[PDB]
Amino acid sequence: SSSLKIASTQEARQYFDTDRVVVDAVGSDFTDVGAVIAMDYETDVIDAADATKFGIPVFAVTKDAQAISADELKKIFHIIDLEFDATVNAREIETAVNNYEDSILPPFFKSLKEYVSRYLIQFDCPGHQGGQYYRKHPAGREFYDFFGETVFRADLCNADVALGDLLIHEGPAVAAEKHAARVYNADKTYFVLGGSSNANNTVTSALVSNGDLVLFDRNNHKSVYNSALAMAGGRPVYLQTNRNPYGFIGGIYDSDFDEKKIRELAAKVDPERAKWKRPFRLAVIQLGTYDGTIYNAHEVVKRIGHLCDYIEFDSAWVGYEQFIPMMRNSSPLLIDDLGPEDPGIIVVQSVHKQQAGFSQTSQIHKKDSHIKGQLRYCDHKHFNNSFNLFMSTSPFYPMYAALDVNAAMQEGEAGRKLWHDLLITTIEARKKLIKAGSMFRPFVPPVVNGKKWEDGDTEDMANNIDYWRFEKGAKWHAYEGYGDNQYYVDPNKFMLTTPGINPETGDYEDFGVPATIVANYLRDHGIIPEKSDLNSILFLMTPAETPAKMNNLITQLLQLQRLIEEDAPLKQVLPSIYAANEERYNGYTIRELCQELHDFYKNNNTFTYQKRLFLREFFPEQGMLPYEARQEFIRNHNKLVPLNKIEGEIALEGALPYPPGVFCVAPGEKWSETAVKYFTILQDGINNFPGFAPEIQGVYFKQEGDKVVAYGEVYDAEVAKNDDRYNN
Amino acid sequence: SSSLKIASTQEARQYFDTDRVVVDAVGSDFTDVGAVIAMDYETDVIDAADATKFGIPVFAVTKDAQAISADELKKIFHIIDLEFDATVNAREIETAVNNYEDSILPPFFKSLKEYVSRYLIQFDCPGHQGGQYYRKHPAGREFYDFFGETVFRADLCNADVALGDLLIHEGPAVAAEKHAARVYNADKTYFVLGGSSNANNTVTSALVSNGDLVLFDRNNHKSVYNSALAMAGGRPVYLQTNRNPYGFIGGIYDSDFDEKKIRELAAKVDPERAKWKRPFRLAVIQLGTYDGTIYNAHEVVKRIGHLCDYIEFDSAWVGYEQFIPMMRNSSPLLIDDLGPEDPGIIVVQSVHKQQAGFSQTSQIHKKDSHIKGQLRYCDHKHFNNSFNLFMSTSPFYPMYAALDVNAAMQEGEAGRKLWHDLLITTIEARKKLIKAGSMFRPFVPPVVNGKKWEDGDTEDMANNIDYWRFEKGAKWHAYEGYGDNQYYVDPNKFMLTTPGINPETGDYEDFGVPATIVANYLRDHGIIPEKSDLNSILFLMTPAETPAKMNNLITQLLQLQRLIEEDAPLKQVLPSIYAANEERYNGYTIRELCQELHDFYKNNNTFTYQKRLFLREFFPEQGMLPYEARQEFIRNHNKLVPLNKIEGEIALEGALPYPPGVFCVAPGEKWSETAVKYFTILQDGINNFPGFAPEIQGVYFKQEGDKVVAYGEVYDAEVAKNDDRYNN
Ligand SMILES: Nc1nc2c(ncn2[C@@H]2O[C@H](COP(=O)(O)OP(=O)(O)OP(=O)(O)O)[C@@H](O)[C@H]2O)c(=O)[nH]1
Ligand SMILES: Nc1nc2c(ncn2[C@@H]2O[C@H](COP(=O)(O)OP(=O)(O)OP(=O)(O)O)[C@@H](O)[C@H]2O)c(=O)[nH]1
Repeated sequence: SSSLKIASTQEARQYFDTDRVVVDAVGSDFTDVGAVIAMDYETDVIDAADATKFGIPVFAVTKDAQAISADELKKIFHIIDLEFDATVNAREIETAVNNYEDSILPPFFKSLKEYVSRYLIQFDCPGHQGGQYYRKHPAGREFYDFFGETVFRADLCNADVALGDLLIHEGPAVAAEKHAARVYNADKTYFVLGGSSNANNTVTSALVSNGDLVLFDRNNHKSVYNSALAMAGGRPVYLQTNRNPYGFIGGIYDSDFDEKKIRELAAKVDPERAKWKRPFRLAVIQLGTYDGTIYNAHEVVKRIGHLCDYIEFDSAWVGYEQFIPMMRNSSPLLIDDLGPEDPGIIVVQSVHKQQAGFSQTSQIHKKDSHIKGQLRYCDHKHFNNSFNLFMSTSPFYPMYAALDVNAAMQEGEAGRKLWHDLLITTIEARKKLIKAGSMFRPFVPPVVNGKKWEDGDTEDMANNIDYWRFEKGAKWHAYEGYGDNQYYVDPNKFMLTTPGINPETGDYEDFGVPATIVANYLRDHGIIPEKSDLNSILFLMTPAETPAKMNNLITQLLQLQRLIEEDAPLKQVLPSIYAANEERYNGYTIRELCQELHDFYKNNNTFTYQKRLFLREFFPEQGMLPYEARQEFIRNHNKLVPLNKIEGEIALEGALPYPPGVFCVAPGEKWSETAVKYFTILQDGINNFPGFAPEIQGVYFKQEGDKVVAYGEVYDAEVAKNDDRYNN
Repeated sequence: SSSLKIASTQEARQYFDTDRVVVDAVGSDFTDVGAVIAMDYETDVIDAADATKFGIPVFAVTKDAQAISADELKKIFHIIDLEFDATVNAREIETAVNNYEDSILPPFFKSLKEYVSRYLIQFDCPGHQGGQYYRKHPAGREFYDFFGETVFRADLCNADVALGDLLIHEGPAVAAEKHAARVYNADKTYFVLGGSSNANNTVTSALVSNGDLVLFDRNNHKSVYNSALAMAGGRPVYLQTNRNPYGFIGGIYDSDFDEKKIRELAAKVDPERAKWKRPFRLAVIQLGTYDGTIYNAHEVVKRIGHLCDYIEFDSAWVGYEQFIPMMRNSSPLLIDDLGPEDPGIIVVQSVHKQQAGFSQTSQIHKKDSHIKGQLRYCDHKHFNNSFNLFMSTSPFYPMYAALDVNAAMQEGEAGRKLWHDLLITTIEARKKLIKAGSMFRPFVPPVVNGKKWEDGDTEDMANNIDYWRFEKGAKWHAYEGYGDNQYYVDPNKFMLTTPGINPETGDYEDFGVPATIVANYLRDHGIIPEKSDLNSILFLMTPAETPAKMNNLITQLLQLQRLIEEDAPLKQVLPSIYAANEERYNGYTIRELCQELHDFYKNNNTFTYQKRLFLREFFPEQGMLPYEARQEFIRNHNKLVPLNKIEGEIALEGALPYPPGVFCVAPGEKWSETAVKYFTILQDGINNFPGFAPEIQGVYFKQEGDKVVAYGEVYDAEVAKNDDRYNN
């Protein structure tokens, strides 16, 4: 039933009785402890349990209670005096352990744990019924034994009515969501089991009507392009975004947050902007970019908020900013001053990315009670209708429990401490790399308050925003369109730069170490990074990291550093990519490959085109709306055209290149020269360098000769007129 | 207490306060500097301190820190901003100087420096007690004043417990050895104060049992013949070595590194080779020969390693190859792929020879953790037992400190730069001699990559192995048994050839300048060479050389060159050898002596016999094992026989001639015809040419008539049977 242990110190052992559960000593993390029982003088053990801020009941056995220190009494929960030693002490300690476990276990997981504890004969869905189908076949038996009995036993459905209703929100299911809603300072919370992709489908399909204007962030994820525009029929008013010589996904231009530019831009419909106090139904802004650019949510609401009915913050790459005091301005759920003239705030966040949750788990935080009595408001009936279009009728319970448990894990002083201790570890790890003069320098300011970054106090830096800010016009970040106190460096994204770029002069250096070499090296040495662009590599930071894990990373980056400065053979450095492509990289050394791979991108001015794709001057021309483009795609009014003949052709699918991992030509838009240039460079790179090829979606490769040519689905007006189905 | 100075530039002088220590200007080597304090714009002074890679803290006083260059910030350690000028700046600078001195001073020397700083009344060992006995007598007072107070004050013992234990390895003593062990990439490091001779006694007496097979390199030093065979009782399986027409100590034959030849050769014991996977307990190979032949340690382990439990690399003539990137393949401590089927690696190196250390200082690097759980492994208890047989109970502390300091001096980018800068100096000095068409040509390849040696870029040549390699079958080196990528030219051995030999045709030229004339000339002009063979002279290169010292050498070799090509009197050229042997060299001129001394060796075919002594076809016959031979020597079962009657007689002592400086007839072996020929030539040379006589050990000279005849201790079977002590 219960698994919580009692941690007691040696002298305190023979003073209590709950030898019902495993008692242990103190030198523990206190994560499996129910109640700590020490002596009044064993101050350091009482201080250690208290320091974790978990809230574990501390029992102090004393000789003189009237003599105990006042500061220690705040840490002690109950006093076991010696001025009776009985079975009543055994009750208090057991009741403390029970009241504690009732506290740390969230609403839905607590019920799932109890339900599974019963011996219930399942004749309902899922058909495997407690995994008993799997253990009847050898392939399934291997599947059962790999995962364990529990994941199959916890896989239940609506017919197990004791657990509530996960669709029309009833029972322990809604209790879990109402708990998360308190933890995140929101009106209502919706648990989505189809990732932020389907949560993005929920938000927009609930608010956007065919023809409504959407204030679109050009950095928006494919799901926001597909749902808000292609599916729903919304019409975008794109806001240009920043990009530096590293191709980093920066925020929206400061000059774009101007009402006069926005209304001018909104000439998609002349009257919907001309007088309408609020020309936009929805405004989707990506709060946290992949490359570490987190906005000032307070300043965004203040500047574009009175023009939008609703504002959606795709916060899938963040979420932790609510629990880190330093980053409060970045949290849209902590905005106090909301009244009826303000917009409704929706916050979509992928719990699995940088929070605690299984893959595909996400949630929506609705904060719009301040606009409750107006026509623009979207009530629970309206929102849940959309939720149910995307939510399955048979959701996976263990995934629902993960979201429930995450909300508990972020709650109070125990969750905030975990993010705080991580900052200490991350700040100390960056200092290690800076002080050790590594060629892989962390993307942070070089000088803060007249002193060097690494010369600041780690504790201050964990709670001082000056150390993590993108100062207007500062050379290091090189983003040309940032204002004062508008963007911040996301501290949880261990972003390292690699040689080859000089943000100072805004151009390439003679020698460069492409990030893909670093990526493949670490992958061969067991370390799996998140991604690597052309001159940067990323590692995601959550409380799962320990100083040991970071040191094991910093070590392997110092090994590769010396193998490069001394010029080692490619068979030695990268043996996986060699023992696959031998006759192509024969006799090569790392520097030989490094100079080769660097010059290709250098001679092609790859970062100049990477920047232009997100600049209004170079946005493709809209030859059709995204909705109209998808309809033509459904109707098969298309042709596969190669890239050399594609410029000017209307793209029916979004061209997605990595980097930046965002649409460069949205469906309906016609292929710009800039789009064709950038795609041709990466196409040639796939051919020229097998093994260090960038990921690319929206385009289709066809092997033609010795090279692999790129194609794309484009509109065919000939098939449109020669189709009697939708009128000749 | 502290002796480190602060180097500051003029403009920066009135901005700080540590007028506690001597402040100086920048135009310094930075070897006595604690902290460099310049201005942000004084880029060339900031760049100069950084270039030495010592790691000195650079303080940059600035007007605008936000404006400083990014590339310069990597060099600057701390920023002293002007946007307070106080006593806090004086703290940071003092703490930097202290943290720096704590860094560059190694573990044992740091403690010795502190201990000596105290006023301690010594009543223990050594009896001179701080040299106070010496200053009580006139002879000792002259000794005290010649060396100084410190060398006597630092001479302490075990009773000064604060310094640790140098025998059972405790305190700062083991800290020093654990530091060296990290610097040399080894498991454990043993500091030997009895030279590599006693370190060679340590290694073999710890591993070799009476009767064990030792894979013996015929080039091995006398200490390896004496300890492994004569003392321990190991039985050799000799590997033939290469010798060219210059009598240069080359490496082992390529064809000898064959398992089928080795097992066939190992028929010392038929079953110990027949099936034994590992027939050898120890294998001693001389990694770096005196004449500049350094092996490929990686290829040696790959070819004979699975046949030996352990392999010892007598690296006394090298060691610097670990710190010179170009020579990585020559370092047995940098081998990565070691598992349980590989042998244990021991590396003995004389720190005094070509590293930084006093005479008699050496160390052993043990790298055998990869074979830890097997019967063949020799743990710290076993090894330290041997260490203590040879290590004294009263070691000299200053010598221990020298080894400690050497490890610090080879550590990081500061030590590697010193060896790198030396290569530049040595490459440039060789080019001077080649381009100036000297008769003393440096032993290097004449043509590398289609261009002449001297026509290559000095920087490339310092990090390109092609310029320093013995190509298979190339005429210049004339070694007949080398394979591909097996041997390299040791760049730190300034080896010059003298006229008289033609490696092309493999024979003598008409005219020759014997190396001993060059040796005695330079010695009279103050320049002390290392050695001189018959047609070659050597100078040892360590970071102690400056381009000035080399130019002073090249000059004196150009002076002797013209005195030879114009034929100058012998009283003019060599006045030291003349004013001792006047009536013998009366009226002689250098060319008269040169032709005479050359023809003697030419008509005797001296290089043909020098080659044969290290060829298996001409190895002496083993008439007794080395151990048995020494026992007979102890028992006085011997007779002094002259060389004319010695052929066939069992040598009880090793015949050591210079050249090559290696045993030609090991104890137990019977005098070969080749041995008698070569020794007779050198014997006649002592008589014929007084003043240019080669050094010779293992043989005893007796003045008989007008000539000095050579004798040798040989076995007397008559004394053996007429001795009732060890049975009649
Ligand atoms: N998903 C979700 N459902 C909730 C939550 N809180 C309450 N509910 C469900 O919402 C129902 C109430 O919704 P409605 O009947 O529309 O009442 P309402 O909350 O006033 O609706 P609004 O007009 O949007 O304020 C409850 O009966 C619950 O089943 C929450 O945090 N999350
Ligand atoms: N000379 C020397 N002694 C060392 C070094 N490192 C540790 N020691 C000494 O070796 C002792 C430990 O040796 P053992 O007790 O045999 O433990 P061990 O190191 O596991 O021995 P192995 O079985 O050889 O691994 C330490 O207590 C030190 O005194 C080193 O680098 N050099």
